[PDB]
Amino acid sequence: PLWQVFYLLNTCIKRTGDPTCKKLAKALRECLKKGDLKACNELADKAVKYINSLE
Amino acid sequence: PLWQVFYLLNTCIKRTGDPTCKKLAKALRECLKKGDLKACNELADKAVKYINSLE
Repeated sequence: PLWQVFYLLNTCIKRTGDPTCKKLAKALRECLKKGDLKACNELADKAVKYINSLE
Repeated sequence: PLWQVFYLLNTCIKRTGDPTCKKLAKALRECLKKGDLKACNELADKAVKYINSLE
């Protein structure tokens, strides 16, 4: 679910300003803009693993 | 469902060049960047409403 992914990334950015959270969130906005849903799915998994590693 | 909202907007933009669809999609991307996901979700539902009215 991309809603959940954006929530976790925006929470990250807000609390810590993490550059990798910013980059991942920007990349998701682009894959949405360009309709590359394959890259959206990979970016989402990439984003989840990164948030898990911060905790 | 975020990716389906963009699918429908991107199809509307691509097929008809409709300017409201173009403005809805840009606004939702800017909303996701600001991170007010309640608001982005309301905007998403307005997008789906507009697309249905085109049919």
